[PDB]
Order: sequence, then structure tokens, then C-alpha cells
Amino acid sequence: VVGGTRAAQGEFPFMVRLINEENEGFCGGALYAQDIVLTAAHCVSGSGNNTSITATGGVVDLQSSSAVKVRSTKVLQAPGFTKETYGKDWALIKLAQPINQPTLKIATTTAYNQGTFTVAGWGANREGGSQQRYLLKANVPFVSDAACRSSSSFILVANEMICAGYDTKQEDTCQGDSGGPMFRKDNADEWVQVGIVSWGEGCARKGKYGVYTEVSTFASAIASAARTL
Ligand code: NA
Repeated sequence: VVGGTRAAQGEFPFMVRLINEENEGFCGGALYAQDIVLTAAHCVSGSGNNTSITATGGVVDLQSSSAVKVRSTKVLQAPGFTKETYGKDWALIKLAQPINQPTLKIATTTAYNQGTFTVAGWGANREGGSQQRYLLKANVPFVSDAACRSSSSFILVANEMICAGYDTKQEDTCQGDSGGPMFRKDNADEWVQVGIVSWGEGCARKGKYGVYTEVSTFASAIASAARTL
């Protein structure tokens, strides 16, 4: 997370750090349920059963004695996600144990798709940099479809993707943050999830933004997939 500060311990406790000893991969995630994690489609390989992935939770410090490590049991990747565009970039992961921490509610409408979103993960703070040890937090403004459209050299898919961050300011999610939730407060003072960190042109680039899977568009399709897991 480029130019972020430190998450206080327990601040966003629905946070997960994901490591896929199968595809050799490091993502973020959120506890949709206490044993189901919401994350990026591209952070995983296929759908089906998978004993391979290790979600760590409860700590903001990836090392503390206290983390809870739990192995995946089965993985559900959005059918129709295309690696070719990171389009429809969402996936669920079931856990073997459940994690007793507080979970993150998801937007089931678009009501909350404006203004300032909070983002977090353990990804790199410099583009090209190492993964972190302590969970970092940062703020990023909503960027319109239009504004984002123009600025991007890859193609941006209307309701599936939503944009956020700054023109020039050194504050953006970065390599290793994928799968972490983009979220913000709702009218009833609760965090709601609007994004999954998906991709961007580099990290915090001049004239470049951050792209996020638009939870609201898939919330339906998601809600329905957990219930089979
Ligand atoms: Na920027």
C-alpha cells in the first residue's frame, strides 16, 4: 500500500492475509463469513476443493504469536473471470476452521459507490517493492467511469469495475494487495464493501488510478455462491 500509515491492531479485523502455496501467491482478503473469505479471482487458479491456501487473521502484524492460520478447504472462482482482462475479478475461499473475528458486510446496491473509500493490505508500499509485515491503511477517492476510462491504457469494464485514488498523490494499493476489500462507512455507521483490489497500471502512477472489482454488481452472484459452500 503506497504511502499508507499503520492499521491499529483490531481496527479492520475482517482483514485476511492470504498465501497460496499452490500458485505461489500473496493476496489480501475479507471474511465474508467467519470461515469464508472474499478475495480476487486472479489470486487463485481454478474452482473446486483446495487444501493449499493459508489465511492468516486477527493480527495486523504478520508475525505475532497470535495470528490465526487456517487452511482452505474449497475455492470458488467467479466463473467467467478472464485472466485476459481481470474482468469479473472475485472469488470465495472456504476455511477449515472458522475465524472468530468480525466480518465485513457487502454492498448489494450501488448506493455507496461515491466519495472516500478506505483500503488496506500487506502489499508493497513502493512500486516494485517488498511486501509489508504490518497491515497498512490508506484513503482513496471515488474516480468516475469516464475519468478513469480515458486515463487507462487497458480496457475498463462498465459495471464490473470501479476506480479509485489520485492523479499524482503517492497513495494507492499496490502489488500484493489484490483481494483485500475496498470499503467505507454506510449510513448506519458500519463499514460496507464496495471493492476488491484488482489491478492498476503500476502503483500510484502519475495519471494512473487503481481498479477494483465492483462488489455491488456481483454481490448478488456472490451471496448465492457462499450458500453452497
Ligand atoms: Na496517482
